[PDB]
Formats: sequence, C-alpha cells, structure tokens
Amino acid sequence: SVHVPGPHAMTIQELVDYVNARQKQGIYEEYEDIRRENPVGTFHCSMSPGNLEKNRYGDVPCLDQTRVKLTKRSGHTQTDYINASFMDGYKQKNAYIGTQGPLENTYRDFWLMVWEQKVLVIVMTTRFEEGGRRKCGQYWPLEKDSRIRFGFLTVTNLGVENMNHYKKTTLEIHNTEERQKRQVTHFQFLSWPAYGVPSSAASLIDFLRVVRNQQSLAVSNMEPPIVVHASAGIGRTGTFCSLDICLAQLEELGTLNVFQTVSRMRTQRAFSIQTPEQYYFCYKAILEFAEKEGMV
Amino acid sequence: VSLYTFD
Repeated sequence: SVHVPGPHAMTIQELVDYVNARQKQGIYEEYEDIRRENPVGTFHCSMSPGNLEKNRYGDVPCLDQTRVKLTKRSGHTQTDYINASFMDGYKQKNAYIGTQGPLENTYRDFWLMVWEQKVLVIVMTTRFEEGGRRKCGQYWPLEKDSRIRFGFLTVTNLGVENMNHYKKTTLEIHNTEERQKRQVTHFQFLSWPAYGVPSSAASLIDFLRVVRNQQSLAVSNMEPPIVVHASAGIGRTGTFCSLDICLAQLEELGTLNVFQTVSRMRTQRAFSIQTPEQYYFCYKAILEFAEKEGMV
Repeated sequence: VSLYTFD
C-alpha cells in the first residue's frame, strides 16, 4: 500500500500541536499545497469519446493508472471504463474503490465492477439530489424485494435498515450467467452534503465503524475493496477514505499523517478531498475522536 | 458541461 506511516507519521499529541501551530488557515494552506502537487498520472481513458458520457462531471476524470477496469463487457457502449479508482488503505492495497455516483448509463458498469471486484460493501455519501440537482442515480433497487437486472447481474434489495444519518441496504447480487450470488451491503450516509463536511464527525466515525464492521463481517464469510462513492466520488469520498486510513493507522500504530494520506490518496483517486474544509475536517475529526477517546 | 467544482 502507498499508505505507509513514513516518513513523518505523527502521534496524536503531535497532531494536536501541529494543528494548533497551523490553525485553520495553515491547514487550509496545506490543503492548497496538496492541490498543487505535480499530478502524477493521466486521464486519457476518462477523456476518450465513448467514456466522456460515463463521467458524471467534466472536471472529475479518473486516473488511467489506478482506474478500475471492467472486463466482462457487453454491448458497444460498455467499454472497459468506469469512473472508479483503486485506492489503497492503511496497510491494505486496494482497500477502496473511489467512484462517482453512478449515472443511468453506468449503473450496469457499476454493478459489473462490484461483481468483478468482489465488493462486499458499498459506501454512498451522497443523496440522490441536492438543490433539486441529481447528484447520483438510483442505481440500486430502493425497496425490499425490488430487483433490477443489469445484464447478467440481478440486484435484489433484501432489506433496508434506517439508522441515524445512514441507511443500510442488504442487496443480493445474482450473477445469472454464472449462477452465483453474493450479498452486498450498501450504506448510504445522508448527512454529508457535497462540498461539505458531515454534520457530526462523531456520526461519520460511528458510520465508519459500522462500515468497517460490516466489511470485516462480510469478509469473515468469504480482501475486496469497499466501494466508496459520493457524487463525483472525490470530495466526500477522499475525506471518508482519508479519515478511515488515518484512524486505522492511529488505532494500530498510534500515528497518522493527514497530509501524507491525502497526498498519496490523490495519486490514486485523483482530486480526493475537494475543499479545504473537508481537508481540515480530517484533522478536526481525528482530534475530536482523540479527545472523545481520552487520547488527548 | 456538468462541473463538480463550480464558482
């Protein structure tokens, strides 16, 4: 994984001092420093005709070097392309697939990716619409017993649990060609607006724990990536994954480095973390968690 | 024409 502690992992108390020294504006300047880093990679597949329409946003391509390729294609319009990026996690290659909110014309691509990448957990940190603007397609059967066939992948909703700030949807993916079935858990976090931070870092971290627990549970029953998406799949997605990585490293090694995490993440899911507020949120969420956990 | 980051 690109996410190794080195070379400047910080303890939680050093993180407190670091944030105190830099303050919000210093952290914002640090985010700008990240935004300016020489972008290593190309976006040719994203920009190819045929694939342009598969990008929700003209300004959010995905890197060639880390993209999730679709193998079992069908139909001229299904290229190997989905706007989806393999993302390392803490001590884990390809812990996530960061991807955009599926478009009607990429629903089937999305589920193909979920099938091919053996995904067990989908994390969605977007509503379908914000400001009456569609931000994500309704790419999964919303109501229990509802199903949608995406070619040879039939997705059936097995139940929806409505929690505080998120919804947990149990999906069956039935590969009807291979006669194979898999349960995928779909988590939709509802209180994290685009370009924003979650209303409560504690709610996000609890959600992170729920996601982790479900990933761990599903895996104990087979490591596949967790699909993490928002609308573009970069801002809230990068923030979610970065927080996850930092918290995981904090838990295991007592250290973290937000700047390293985000910088490295942006070499995999380009443009990860989309506002300085989200970048600052990573720090503040960690510090708030640290306080709540008596670590500081 | 759909942009994620707009001013």
